[PDB]
Amino acid sequence: GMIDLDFRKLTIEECLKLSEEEREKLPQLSLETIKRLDPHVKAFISVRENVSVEKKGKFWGIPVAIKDNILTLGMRTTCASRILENYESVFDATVVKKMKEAGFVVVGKANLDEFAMGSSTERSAFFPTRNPWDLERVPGGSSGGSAAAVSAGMVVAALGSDTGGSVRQPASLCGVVGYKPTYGLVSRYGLVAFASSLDQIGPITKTVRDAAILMEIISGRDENDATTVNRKVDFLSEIEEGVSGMKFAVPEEIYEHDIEEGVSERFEEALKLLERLGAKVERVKIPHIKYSVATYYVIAPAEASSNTRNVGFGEEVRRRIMIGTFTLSAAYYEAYFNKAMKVRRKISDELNEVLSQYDAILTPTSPVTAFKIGEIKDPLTYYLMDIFTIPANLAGLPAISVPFGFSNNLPVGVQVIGRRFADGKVFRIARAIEKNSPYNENGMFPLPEVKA
Amino acid sequence: GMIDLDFRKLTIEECLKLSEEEREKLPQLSLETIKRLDPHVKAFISVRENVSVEKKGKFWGIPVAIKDNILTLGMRTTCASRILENYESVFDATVVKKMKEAGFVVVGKANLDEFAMGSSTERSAFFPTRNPWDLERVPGGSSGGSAAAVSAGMVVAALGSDTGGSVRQPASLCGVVGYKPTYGLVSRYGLVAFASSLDQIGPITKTVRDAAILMEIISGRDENDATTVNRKVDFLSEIEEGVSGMKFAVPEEIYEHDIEEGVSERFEEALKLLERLGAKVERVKIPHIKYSVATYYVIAPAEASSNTRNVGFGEEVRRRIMIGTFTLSAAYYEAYFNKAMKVRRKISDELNEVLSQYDAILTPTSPVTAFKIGEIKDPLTYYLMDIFTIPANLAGLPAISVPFGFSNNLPVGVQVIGRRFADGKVFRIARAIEKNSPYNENGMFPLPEVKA
Repeated sequence: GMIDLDFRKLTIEECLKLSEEEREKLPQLSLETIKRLDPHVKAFISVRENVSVEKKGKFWGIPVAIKDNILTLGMRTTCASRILENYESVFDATVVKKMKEAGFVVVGKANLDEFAMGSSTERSAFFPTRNPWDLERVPGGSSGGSAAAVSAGMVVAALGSDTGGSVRQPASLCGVVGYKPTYGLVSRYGLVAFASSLDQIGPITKTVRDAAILMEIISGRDENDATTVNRKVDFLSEIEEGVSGMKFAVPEEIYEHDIEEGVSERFEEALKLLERLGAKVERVKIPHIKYSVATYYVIAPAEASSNTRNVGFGEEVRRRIMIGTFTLSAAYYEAYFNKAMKVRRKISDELNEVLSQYDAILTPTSPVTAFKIGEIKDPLTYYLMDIFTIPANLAGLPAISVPFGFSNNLPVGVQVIGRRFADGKVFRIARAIEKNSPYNENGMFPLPEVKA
Repeated sequence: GMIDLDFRKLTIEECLKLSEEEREKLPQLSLETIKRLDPHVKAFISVRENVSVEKKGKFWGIPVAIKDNILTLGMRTTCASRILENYESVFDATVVKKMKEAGFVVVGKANLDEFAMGSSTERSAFFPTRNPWDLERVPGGSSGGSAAAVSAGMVVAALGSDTGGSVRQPASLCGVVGYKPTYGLVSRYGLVAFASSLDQIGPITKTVRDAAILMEIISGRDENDATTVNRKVDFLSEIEEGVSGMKFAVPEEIYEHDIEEGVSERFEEALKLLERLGAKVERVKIPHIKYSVATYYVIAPAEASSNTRNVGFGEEVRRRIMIGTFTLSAAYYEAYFNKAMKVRRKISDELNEVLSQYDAILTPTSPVTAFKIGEIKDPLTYYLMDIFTIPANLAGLPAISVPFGFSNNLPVGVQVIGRRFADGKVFRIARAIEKNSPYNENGMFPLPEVKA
């Protein structure tokens, strides 16, 4: 329909059907929605100056948020760090150039864990972002600002970054779609990143098709990023064709961890839905998958490190211990990086073996729904939040999180993982889940209505 | 003989034969020797006020150094930290009470790595200690000040502390005897320590018998340290009885690392000497011994943690990474402490299996001779300096380092490791090596003569 009946609910595809008059109001209406909702959600670090809308590109006028570790003209890029509070790149990341050339309007920069080092957005130097479904709770992370902004309807879509789950996991916790493409499909030129072998930029959206559309836009060879491939992948063409006759694998490992009961229940229902649509679902055993998290935590940080009062006894001891731990960790990386890379190859091989016989691997995106801000102080617990998302980064595989109902009144995500360059199939499977979900209305997952 | 012919060369047993007049001069002569030599060696953090010599106790007048992580009346205990530069315990550690009751005179506090966290003494907050055999070089650590003071002859003997080699290794590098007793024989009450399951205080001496004598003094049950055992061990009685008919084990693992050639050569000669004295020497395979170092570095630190310019981007990034590494290490300890303890039990079991069939295990104390101050910056290299000493702490076993000639004009140490509470046998084996060494004169290893 041609009229914008509720800006918060708008998808990219609905925007395309708006009359020109209604469409040219979108960037301003986004700014107004941010002004109303962001004092509660705290998704944004900065917003743009409201300016004339260009009617250039197919996707002209459509407002989007960009995670603030992605460099942008016009607005500062803080990486949610105090030291970069006033930093201006005067330069657009390749993915931002692409978005803007397609017509999208970057209305703001979204909050993140400082330097993208976290899983809940609480480590932002500025403030925590709050989950639109429950403002006491985390939106996940590190792309929490981006997921919260989409969920709350402040923007139509967003970009985040994903090293070990940081697009998929916040999308899961906020009840929106989060996509991480095959390694090599999206330029990291303009991403302020500490792990070259693991990161992709990915879209966060209100629908599965909207994520495929952004993938069509941001993907492609970039001479400024030598990791980008020349292979063209079609994300959208087959998206409606369903999953009848497909075969899906579920890792036994999922069942060997005590996850949130409602998350388990939602996941089993998704599996049953897939069987009703004419697919088969089988448990598989992936021998080295249990080493994924430990392997990730050698490689990702190894990469990062290679890119008057009668007081003070406590501080000095803590300092010495902290400096000591740092030097010891350096030793560990030296002793164990090569072995971690061998284990990474092995995990990757085993996943490719599974994906030679099955169309995709299915897991819950997260073992839990959104936890409270200030709730998780246990280090081991915190670092296990990416348990199910990490393997796709290790193996360079396409993976999507798609909402599938609720647990404890909070959104649950289901993850589809495909073989390298099978992004189109991943999107096709995800779309079948969304279209047929008993928790969606007309193939669309509910979006929360934050009180102004 | 009754005359002190050269203070630097004096042993505890020689002191006992001095005339009263010559003996009462020792504490003052120690202070004078420190004044002359310590500007070059830098072994001491503090020295005592020269006072009247009491003639009480069998060992009256005999000057000794105490590592500055051991609490002492009269003098400050800095732990080689700036924050404790002016700290006074007003309290003697149990081992210091024992020493003083026996008559020994504590003339000074010896330098160490700050809070005993190191293997070369270079991490002293105050200054590095320098090897008396070559002042460009490290004395080892963390008890480097104590070993250097004995070697240089500033004192007759000293006490250090040993968590993963920190008595044995500096003794090895300085060409003196270093002893680490069976776990449970020596009180840690008054040791400023971060690892309860691994640490013993031990003596550093000019002769093997002098170390047995100090063990007789400092050992014993202490109600202030519940880890101290009631079992009495005789260190001295059998010390002269030799090794004829004994059987010794050499771990195959020694040969699977590229160690300093001269260290290997000295070690093989010690093995041959033992066979000439009527013992047999056999290589053994200890399956899990290769996991010792990794296991140690989970447990010891786990324990420690449980006890205007347009500038600044670099510092903030380093800070974030350092804080990040610290939290991740905490997660690691949480995930892996119990497993490390299982591997520790296994290593300990295997060592006990070896020590049921062999009288002792023999290794080089160190894979290298003393390196240059400022030379070792590689973390992995640095943390491998205790490769051969760590296992005795893991298994709670008695172990001694005894000098056996030189490599690259620097002292080499040979290590004897015994079964729990077989300290007397360890001393007996070590004494046979010293007595018969082709590098000793009259059963005594040369001591370096630092130029005033």
